[PDB]
Amino acid sequence: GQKVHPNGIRLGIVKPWNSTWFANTKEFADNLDSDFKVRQYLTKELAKASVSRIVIERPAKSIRVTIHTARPGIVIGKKGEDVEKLRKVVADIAGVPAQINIAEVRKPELDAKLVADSITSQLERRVMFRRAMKRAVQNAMRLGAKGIKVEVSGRLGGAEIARTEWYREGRVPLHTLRADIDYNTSEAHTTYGVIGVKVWIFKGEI
Amino acid sequence: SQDGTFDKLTKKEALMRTRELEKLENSLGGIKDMGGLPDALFVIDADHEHIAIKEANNLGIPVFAIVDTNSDPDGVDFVIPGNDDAIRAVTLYLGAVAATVREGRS
RNA sequence: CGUAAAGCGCACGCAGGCGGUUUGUUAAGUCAGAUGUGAAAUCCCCGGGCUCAACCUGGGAACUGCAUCUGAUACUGGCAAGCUUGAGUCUCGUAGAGGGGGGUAGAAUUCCAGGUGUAGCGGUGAAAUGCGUAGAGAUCUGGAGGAAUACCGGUGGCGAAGGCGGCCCCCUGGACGAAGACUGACGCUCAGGUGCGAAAGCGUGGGGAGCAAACAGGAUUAGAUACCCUGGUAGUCCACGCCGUAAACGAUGUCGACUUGGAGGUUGUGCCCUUGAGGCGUGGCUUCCGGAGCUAACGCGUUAAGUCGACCGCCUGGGGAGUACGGCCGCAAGGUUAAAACUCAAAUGAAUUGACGGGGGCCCGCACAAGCGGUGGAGCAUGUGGUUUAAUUCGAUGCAACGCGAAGAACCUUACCUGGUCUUGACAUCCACGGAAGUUUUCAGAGAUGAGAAUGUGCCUUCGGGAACCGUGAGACAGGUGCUGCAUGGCUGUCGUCAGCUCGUGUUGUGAAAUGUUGGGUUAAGUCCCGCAACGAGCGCAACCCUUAUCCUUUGUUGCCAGCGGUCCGGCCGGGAACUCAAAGGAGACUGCCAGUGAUAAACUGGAGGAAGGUGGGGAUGACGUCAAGUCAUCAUGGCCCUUACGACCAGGGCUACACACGUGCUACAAUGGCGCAUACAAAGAGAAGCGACCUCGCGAGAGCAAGCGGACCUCAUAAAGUGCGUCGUAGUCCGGAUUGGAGUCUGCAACUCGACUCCAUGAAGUCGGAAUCGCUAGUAAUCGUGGAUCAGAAUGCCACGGUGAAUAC
Repeated sequence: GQKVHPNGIRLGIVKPWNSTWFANTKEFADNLDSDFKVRQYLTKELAKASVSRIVIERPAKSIRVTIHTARPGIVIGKKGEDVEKLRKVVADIAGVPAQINIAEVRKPELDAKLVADSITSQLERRVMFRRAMKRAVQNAMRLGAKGIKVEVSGRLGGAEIARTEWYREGRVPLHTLRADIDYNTSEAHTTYGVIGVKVWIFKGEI
Repeated sequence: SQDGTFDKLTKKEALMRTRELEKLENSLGGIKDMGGLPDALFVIDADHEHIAIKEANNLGIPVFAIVDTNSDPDGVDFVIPGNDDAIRAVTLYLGAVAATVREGRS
């Protein structure tokens, strides 16, 4: 087990943080756990909506949750009853007056959360993994994407030993720190157990 | 190189890139404006340039070689028994060939 | 049939097989036709009958043969006659370690006799056995004897093969060349047969210098029936006889023919100014490399393993087994011919990728070396193994487990043990009923269960209820730190921050695969240049990131005080924004410049400037994969399992046990020090259920009152080694502090098991640590303190911070 998380080593360099509140030591743990609850809830209740990121920020006793998603229409719905329902329950969880926004992730096959969730969904619909991976690499390289690597792992095809079998195309410069590597990871709970899907997407060199 | 951003951003990398133009210019010199693979091949020594003859035979290209007494008529379609390493002989020789090439229908 | 099984060890040769060329005859083989026969059934073909089919059946074909007769005469054979291109004879020379017999010569070893001379010689990795003051070894002279024949000496020669090496003579075999003559197919191969056949061995008789199986002694070693040493018999040498084999090998039968080349060697010879170290040809034998072709590949390649012909020998999976039995041979040893039962599903060849080597070349790293300080010895701390236990919870176990998970076990944590208890449950979701919940009480017991008093309406409901919370009942379930890391994910260690790991297209190979990626340099680096059947590309290296080292700009509080004014002499105040500093933004270092060396290339060496010089220092960053490495006990998770229990609640205990063993640390053994007094210089941090001044009390740990500070402002908080004085004086001591008794402080419901600290008293072991072993290459090791996380309290651990500050690298 030996590679650094390629989001974490780029946190001040190119990648931003998904939480951008300041807090002193008295409420740092409380704000942090409140963020675990709103991302847990808001991740479970938008499983069909293809959600990429949820960014929390707290401007002066009020949360401001931004849902980067690929299907904004299914998040908002017929006149946005679903949004006001979500800020009602996020205001229930965080205990502050909640705002909520939706940012449309166009080009959803270049986002690693959406790619890993895609391949994970296909693996738990019992399709063969080489199609899922290989289709994901092809259609991601089709639109921009100066590199992509996907990597499934663990008891693939229902075996009794676990393999990995990664694929990559293009250039994925993972030790370069100015590389805009969009990396994310999902787990596929199949009837044989968990299958881990990692995906790195190299977008640009700065 | 000669028009765009050559002085841009570095001196060392610019020197690196210019000597990439010397290497790619002397290796891929004449062929750089071809745009196809050619309809004939005219080699000046058959044993010294056996690789090119072997490929033009591999692809069905007519090979026109001036062989010497050490060379081998491999797949040279139009062999010419001559002298490969005399500059008088190859300037006379290429003079005749370049003379007959530049008569098309005109 | 070179290497997989398979070419007799080599020849001579009988029976056998095969046989150049021309003409004539025959017509045996061969061919054509005819006749007789080749029983019928069956097979085959075309038809017919059973409803069809099987079946039955008509006619034909067939029965591939044999015999006889008639022909054909190309090939083969017979016969007769020839012919020269095959084979052989003669003439003349050439080269040769071909053979057998005889003689001789020179070096050297050993022995014997003698002279000189004196303390070792010999031997080995080191030694010892051995030889030597009875005179060795060394050295000189004389003699004897045996074997072998340096230099020439050469992938040189000769021989059928085994094999043959001084020189000379005698007897003798073959080969090759030149011109000519002669015979005229006399040829090729060869089962049985016969001959020759290294070495060792055997027999008889000699010889015996060296060497040397056996043997003996000395070593080496765990052993050493060996390798090494010192001796040493058969044997090796000669004559005659036997044996009859070898990796008897070009692992390649003999003879003949044809099929591109190059460089040699050796031995003949002809021609032509030889006018060199000439030129040009033609034979014989031989060596190396290679073309087509062949070959599984490796390789062979006009001396074939190519393309053919003749004859012979041999092979048929590995083992058993070239063995047993029998025969023949042999003096014997044994040789030759040559099975079977049983057993295995492989054995084998060549080549590829890797790994490995006590193979080779080049290169690196505190790897060794050069040093400095440790560990192993002592006491204690902490972890582990073991033992104990009611339990001593579980996990981690070469490196890469063993102050590791655990950044902190009194209760809690806790998973364990002993008891007491609960069963839709401590934690969920959904029901139905009742009641707002909540708040202070008492009794029993270890807590929760039970018994009472107030408060209950927090807002809506054609009232059948809903919001929140608590009991009660059935459930579907909940729960599991239970098992499986060898079913998994995620996360981690490690080889290793080692420089590598690959891919596309192309080409090469039947193919596994190869190339690229190797080669000449260079580099920290598959770094970079150059070359190259490769051309490119990816992951990795480098750079981008953080920090540190210098300067500039901005802002200047709480931070700073150079110049000012007075000053309670303290940045203390007014004030100043220069400086330290703070933090943001820039500059800077890139082999950029110079000289030299280098493929004029990469680069290397040296120099200047500069705060810094050549990835400046440090960190982060850890390629493809390896260990079915670690974790199911952080979490998630497939399957299995318990579900009045392997779930849950409680009190007490344990995880702290102790004949022992190991790991990692701390403190020591002192004078480069101990103690007392005075005194100087830090950096980095933390802080509200917190850090907690000042002042008073206590010897002290601390206590009381209590400012200031959510913090460059206040507090933790005095840095200590250092320095200057005095004392101690080489003592188990004024070293060392373990252990133990007493008295306490704090935290916490609670310090008995089982805290931390203080005071008084006690004052072990230990005097520099056996075999062995570890860390470190420069602000490093060493040594000195300080802070933090976890935490109510508990670090000698961990993570950080600064002070002093080395040695050494051939």
